Amino acid sequence: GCTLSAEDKAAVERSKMIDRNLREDGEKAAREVKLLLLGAGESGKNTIVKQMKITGIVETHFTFKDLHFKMFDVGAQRSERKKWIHCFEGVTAIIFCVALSDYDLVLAEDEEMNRMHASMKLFDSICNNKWFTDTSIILFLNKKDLFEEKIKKSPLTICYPEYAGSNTYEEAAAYIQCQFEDLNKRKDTKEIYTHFTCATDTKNVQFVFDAVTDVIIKNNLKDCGLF
Amino acid sequence: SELDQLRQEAEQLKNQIRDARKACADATLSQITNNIDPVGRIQMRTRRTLRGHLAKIYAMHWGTDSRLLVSASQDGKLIIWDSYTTNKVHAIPLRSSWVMTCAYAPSGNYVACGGLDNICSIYNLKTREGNVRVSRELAGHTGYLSCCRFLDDNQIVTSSGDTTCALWDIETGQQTTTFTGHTGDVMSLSLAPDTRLFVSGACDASAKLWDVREGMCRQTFTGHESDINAICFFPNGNAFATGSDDATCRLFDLRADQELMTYSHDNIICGITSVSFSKSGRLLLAGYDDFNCNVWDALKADRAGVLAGHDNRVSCLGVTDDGMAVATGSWDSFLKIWN
Amino acid sequence: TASIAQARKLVEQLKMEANIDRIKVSKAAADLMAYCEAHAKEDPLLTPVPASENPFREK
Amino acid sequence: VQLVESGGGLVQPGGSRKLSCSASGFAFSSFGMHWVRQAPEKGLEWVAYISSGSGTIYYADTVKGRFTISRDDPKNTLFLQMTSLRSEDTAMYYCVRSIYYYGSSPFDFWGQGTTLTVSSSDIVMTQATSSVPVTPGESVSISCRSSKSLLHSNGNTYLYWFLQRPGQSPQLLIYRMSNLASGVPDRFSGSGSGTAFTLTISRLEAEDVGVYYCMQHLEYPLTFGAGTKLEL
Amino acid sequence: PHYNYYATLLTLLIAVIVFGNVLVCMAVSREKALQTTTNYLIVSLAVADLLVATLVMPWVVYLEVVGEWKFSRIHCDIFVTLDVMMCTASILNLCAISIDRYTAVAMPMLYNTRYSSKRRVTVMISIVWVLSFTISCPLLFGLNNADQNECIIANPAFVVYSSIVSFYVPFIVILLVYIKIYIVLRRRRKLVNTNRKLSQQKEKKATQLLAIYLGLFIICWLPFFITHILNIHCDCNIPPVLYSAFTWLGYVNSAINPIIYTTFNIEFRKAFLKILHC
Ligand SMILES: CC(C)C[C@H]1C(=O)N2CCC[C@H]2[C@]2(O)O[C@](NC(=O)[C@@H]3C=C4c5cccc6[nH]c(Br)c(c56)C[C@H]4N(C)C3)(C(C)C)C(=O)N12
Repeated sequence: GCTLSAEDKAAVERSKMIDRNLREDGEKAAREVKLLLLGAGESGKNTIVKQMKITGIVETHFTFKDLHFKMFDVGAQRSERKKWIHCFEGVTAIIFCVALSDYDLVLAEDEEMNRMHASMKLFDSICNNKWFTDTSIILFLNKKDLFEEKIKKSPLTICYPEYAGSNTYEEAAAYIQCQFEDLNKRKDTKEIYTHFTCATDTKNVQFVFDAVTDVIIKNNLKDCGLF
Repeated sequence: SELDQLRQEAEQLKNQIRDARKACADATLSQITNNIDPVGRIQMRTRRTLRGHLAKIYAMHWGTDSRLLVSASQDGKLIIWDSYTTNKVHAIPLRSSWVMTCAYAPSGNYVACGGLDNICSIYNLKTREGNVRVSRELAGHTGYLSCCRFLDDNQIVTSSGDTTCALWDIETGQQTTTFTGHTGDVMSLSLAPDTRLFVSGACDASAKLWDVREGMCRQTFTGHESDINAICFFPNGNAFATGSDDATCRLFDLRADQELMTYSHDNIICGITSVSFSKSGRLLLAGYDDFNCNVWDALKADRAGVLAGHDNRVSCLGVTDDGMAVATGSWDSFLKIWN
Repeated sequence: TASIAQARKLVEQLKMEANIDRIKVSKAAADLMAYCEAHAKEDPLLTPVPASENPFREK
Repeated sequence: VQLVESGGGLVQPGGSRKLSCSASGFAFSSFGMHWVRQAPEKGLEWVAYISSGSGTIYYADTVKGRFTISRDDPKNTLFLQMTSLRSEDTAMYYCVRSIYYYGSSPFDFWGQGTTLTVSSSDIVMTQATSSVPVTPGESVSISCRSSKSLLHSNGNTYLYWFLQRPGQSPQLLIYRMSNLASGVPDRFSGSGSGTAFTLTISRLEAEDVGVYYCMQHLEYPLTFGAGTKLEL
Repeated sequence: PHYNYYATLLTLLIAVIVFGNVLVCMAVSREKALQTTTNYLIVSLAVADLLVATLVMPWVVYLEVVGEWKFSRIHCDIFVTLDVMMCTASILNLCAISIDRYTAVAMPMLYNTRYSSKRRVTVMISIVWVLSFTISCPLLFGLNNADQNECIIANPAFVVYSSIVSFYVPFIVILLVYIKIYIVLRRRRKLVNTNRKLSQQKEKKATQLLAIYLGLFIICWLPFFITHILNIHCDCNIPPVLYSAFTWLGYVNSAINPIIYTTFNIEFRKAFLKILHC
């Protein structure tokens, strides 16, 4: 009645069975939130992973309020970004981890370079990339418990000679945050969420939840024409 | 200091190589091919549309029975398709969804895939259990896996982002030969019909003809201005066609040690992701970031035709050993079979 | 020394690659063209096949 | 890889039974299954086919309305509920795994069988002979005929060869006339066209000698040949 | 007496909507980034507006030019039926769109899920068109209570009861939904603790687009039902001169909607320039 033979009808039933299972896996994956975790070496990525209760890419699944996040730690990779980052076009957020003490400590083998300068160069290279023009950035500044002492001993003029503020936590932190944000040349379309944290802050997960929720609301509002 | 002496001698050797190559430039292809009749217009029609992937499709390889496809996507799924009916044969979940390469063994017993996990996973399709299992994980690379091809069922060839290619013995998981000498990321391999020589393109603006048996580079080909993304062999094994981000395809002769043909057009400013040949070698195919695939006449450097059924960047292409179709992948999750 | 380790292999590989009995481009192009012609009639993308042979159109 | 059938024994006419096939060592829910009836004096008869999912269930014309197949994928089991048993239903029953796709191996594994002694168009294939003497070390040619051509317009043939060793369940020998089953040595082959097919056997071993049956998979219901016994 | 040929210029309105409402379909079908739930509903809206302008509007234009109209007894029932069906479709699609926006902000893990959104949009579109047809059906034959010498409705009960389903229910729904959306947006921004360069945008713009969608919808259509529902339960006399004015005022909405739902979305502004080969 359909010109097909018995074995081909059976194979078609198999195909529909597989299509249903693939659609179910798609439905489950689409309810998961994908986060791209980036930062300089020794930025404390392990500290965020531990605080959030979370070779190659390190993929970890962490769930909060029945909503699922997949965190992809890529810092262990050694390759040119412009070739492999294209697979991350469809994430909801990029998490960028930075250590503040980097302002007066060297990460690179070149002692002339300030690893906060290389971190902000990386931040510019990402924020203004043609793949992340609607992909928001959640920035975490770590080791503030260690940073007050560096502020007392080392003004930011080593890293930003044009800081005219005092040697205090709040003003230096505001200047650093502003210098990091000012590398975003797409201010009108892409938001940056910044949080200051430390070893004892478990709120990091709630902050990520809030920022991701705002990202999804902003994207849905721009899709439906209210933005 | 012997440091400069050695590098100065290397520069002298590069000059000698350049002069040896120029000594053979007594003609060009674009002068001989002017007297042969044109390839004509190639109007190809979509024959099959393969749906079922939910994410970008990164790689394809045709089997040697000309009917089966392997399609890998970043949705953590690798699908074996029956090209004649659109029936799906096998859905394989991956341990890591970040796949960029796939392969179908020439015998159909084994399937390779991998990507941003530095591990090449080999699945066994023909078991008494009847399911599709992971048969072997090939680890040892320090960078991402850019392309995987089979040499035989017991020997697999890999390329990686750590500036190297490798020959793995699938039964042990260990490397037997490692091909070093690249300075940039290695993006894609092509295997000669003779199984004895393989070509490695890299993100250094270079391509190499590697002797797989001795473990050494036989010939270094240059000419590209930017990163090379795709390579294939001429059916006779004496020439390979490469593609790069500079919107140019180039045909290189393994016997003259020279760049032989340049394929470019004023209206092409988009990078190239995949290059393949027809069985007769007359048609050079390339997928472009401009959401299409162009068919070039290898002999005259004209544009024989276009395929424009995709809505996003075209990924790897595959051409069956019989010439009886061209399969095109894309980042819109559809495959199309054009004949 | 630290830098020589790479210069030695670059020079050795260049020594390997210089000593190839290269042939004339015209010859390789002639052989390539002859191959393309001899198998030109075997390429369904170049010599379209009637529907009676194409498994993709018989539906 | 194990298939265990149970639920047999002696049944009085008019009664009912529940047979059970327990699957182990394979991805049962990925496969379809067949129940096949074998009468000691008659040979193999196809009974029923259950899809790997909840797809169309096929029954033999002689049992439709009496026998049902229940399937439990989470437990990898099959059940046959046999109502209104008749003396003609006394037989050994075989549970058989199958899978249908390009290059697949249907009918490639049979269970050990369970015995259910009961108290007291279509297409036909024929066997060239029910018995033929053989000599060890020499080749044998077994021919098989069908009432309908087994070659479909898609180019494939659906003639299956089975070998039943005494005291053992039949094994799948050849797929689609020319494709050997895994584990079979390169001594067996076959060819033909239309309605005439041949099984070619090289030098015979004692491990070969048994009853060879034809099976036709063109359309459901399925049928079997008479069966040819080799006598050594 | 001589025809009022000056009225025939109203074809201008007919052209305005076809410009606003035919290019939207096109932009949705041509682009890639335009493949989400509310743009298909906007497509249905533009299609209903095209059917109003091209299947209904010419017949009311001819009427304004004349007094009596006689072409057939059945034909005026088709004219009225299309009028009601298509304006009901426009209002109910506006309701569906507001529902989708509520989904977007109140249930913001379901929007842009293509595996359920296809079904949700199919459901809302089918409900809109089927409900509009069902309400319009009674006018197909013999409920107009009109003779062969006139094409005006003389059945006050059917209309006073249909005015609740096609206007007041979707009116309340749209009003309450946009109020909830404003509440959500204002509570979130009054808790975002941001500095300036974005709260400027989403405050004025989200508020004002919400105000416009209620404003021009209500201003355009509310007069009609206000004059109609009040006229009938109250022993008051309404002259014909304004009924014409608020029926055309309602039709103005068909021209307005396709731009206020289109030209504020950066995706549509870019799509328009490419479509026009600027
Ligand atoms: C409301 C009626 C009783 C007024 C009557 C009338 O008295 N007219 C005199 C001059 C204009 C003409 C009239 O308005 O023009 C007529 N048309 C109408 O009144 C149409 C009727 C409508 C209507 C009726 C019932 C429920 C409704 N939900 C929705 Br959404 C609408 C609607 C659309 C609305 N359209 C825009 C106008 C023409 C057919 C002649 C009509 O019947 N008119």
